[PDB]
Amino acid sequence: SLALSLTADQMVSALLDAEPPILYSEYPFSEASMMGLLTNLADRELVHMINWAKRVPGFVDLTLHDQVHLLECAWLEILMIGLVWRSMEHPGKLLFAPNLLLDRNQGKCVEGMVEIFDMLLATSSRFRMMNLQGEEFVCLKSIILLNSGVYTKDHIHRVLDKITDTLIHLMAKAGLTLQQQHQRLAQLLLILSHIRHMSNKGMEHLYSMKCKNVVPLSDLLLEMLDAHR
Amino acid sequence: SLALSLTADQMVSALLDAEPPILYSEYDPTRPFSEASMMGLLTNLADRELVHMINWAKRVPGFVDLTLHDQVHLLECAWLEILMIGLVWRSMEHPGKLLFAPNLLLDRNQGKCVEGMVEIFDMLLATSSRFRMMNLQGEEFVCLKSIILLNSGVYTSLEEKDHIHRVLDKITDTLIHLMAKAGLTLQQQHQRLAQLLLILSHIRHMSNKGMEHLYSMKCKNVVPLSDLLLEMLDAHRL
Amino acid sequence: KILHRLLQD
Amino acid sequence: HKILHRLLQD
Repeated sequence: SLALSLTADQMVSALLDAEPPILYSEYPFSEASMMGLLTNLADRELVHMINWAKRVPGFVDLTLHDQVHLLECAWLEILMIGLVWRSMEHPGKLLFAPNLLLDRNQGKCVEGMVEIFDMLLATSSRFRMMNLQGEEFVCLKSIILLNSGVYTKDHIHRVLDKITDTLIHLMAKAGLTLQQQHQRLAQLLLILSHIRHMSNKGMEHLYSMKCKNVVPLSDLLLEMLDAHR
Repeated sequence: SLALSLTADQMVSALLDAEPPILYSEYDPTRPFSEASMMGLLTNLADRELVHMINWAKRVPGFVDLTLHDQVHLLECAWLEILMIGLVWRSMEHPGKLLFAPNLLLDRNQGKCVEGMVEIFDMLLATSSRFRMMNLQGEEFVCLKSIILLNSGVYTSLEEKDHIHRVLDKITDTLIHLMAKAGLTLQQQHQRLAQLLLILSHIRHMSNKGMEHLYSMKCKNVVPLSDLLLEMLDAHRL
Repeated sequence: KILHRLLQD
Repeated sequence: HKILHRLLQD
């Protein structure tokens, strides 16, 4: 596999270059219209995520079915960590799109969304107080893609070790002590447990919106949702 | 605060000394299985383990320094995770089977006796095989279990989350100290540490799914669930 | 609250 | 049948 022969700097450059673009939403808010804007946004982001996944080193080396499984398990996690990343410099708000920035009061427009909203805000505030770097973020997002669907595999684990090497290589590059390196490595990966929790809460919420038949869901978004039931 | 002054060996010693016992189920190998009876055996076991987990949590370094409402919250969010990592730990040397109790060893075909179980069962088996391939140590296990208690609810005026993050850092220092003590190189230490904490992401996933299954069993009102188990389950529905 | 009670002991 | 199959081959 070509990914294992990459250096740490080559790994950072490969992940930064594959970053998907930031998309816009359609140019006050009900529950049905706010849900439509977000599912429309998520549907267009999924097309770019799949092409981002192809460019994560080591992901092409898996079979087609293994790629489908890793994306099916992790797509909402990847959307969520992308949302909390670009919401960092907006404390107390969620930057879904540059023309779609929401606060907690907007979360109460749709039921059952208050809890997930506050969880996303908390994760974003956590990243802000940790001064998460873009090089660290792209490593964390790739880890989610390869890890979340790994049980549910030896090559994936070798690539996961390679990304851990890259995370440590970035922290020692920023001057952190040996002790600060593994402490920061632990803090970052413990966030991934909560991103998983938020994704599972968000998946149940999307299912109820499918069952309430309130908003039109795309066939692709429905197939990703269907893979979790 | 004594927790932030503990050395790595003192941290390991306190966590090992606080371990709860391994309880037995009420399983009778001559009574025939009904999906409701197997559920009753597993929920009876989980209920009795919860009493020991509460007193084990009191003996985790730093946990007492939190307010009573913070302790309640952390246990409410993490109890099934801690039960699960304890299950897969004692099932390590039993490949393809789950040791719920020393007298309750289930394999795959007996999990399908209860509906929706197969997927949770398989993920528990995969987590146990992963621990067995990594040769997870008891000192690493007790560190991981304490991390789940302190971390699983640290998000969902009182900046006591700051004190929790200090205790979590001490446990990370303890994990690294163990791996260096085992001869691992510096690169091997960071990798194994990452490998261990990534498992916790899947234990959260298993707990989220296992909570949905438990709640469905409550609504079907076929298996007696203890009042403590209801309130712990009620804490995730809300 | 049972958990609160047992924790309080 | 899986749209995700198509997008991973395009």
